[PDB]
Amino acid sequence: SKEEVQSQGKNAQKILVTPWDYRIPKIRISTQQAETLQDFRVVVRIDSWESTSVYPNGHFVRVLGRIGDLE
RNA sequence: UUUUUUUUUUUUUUUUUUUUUUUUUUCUCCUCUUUUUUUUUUUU
Repeated sequence: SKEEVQSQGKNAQKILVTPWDYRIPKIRISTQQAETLQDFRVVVRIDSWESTSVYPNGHFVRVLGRIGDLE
């Protein structure tokens, strides 16, 4: 959310993403569009679980629809 | 009743060349609560 992105900097490489089912951990991905996609669902995948992190790493895949409209 | 003389617009043209997007950082990060997980069935 915004008040916790304006504090990430403005070139915040690393970012944390919240999944949609409670069964899945949170994922560490690196993007540079976080301050203009705070009203959309997105999609990611997974390449490698690393042990120097408590979470698994990822990377963005494609955009999805908008939060609020049935589509 | 007033003669004679005092040059002018730099000369030159017939020289070879075998490279190539970019370029250089920013750390670790507490996801709150009825559950085992329901399940046949038929009309698309």
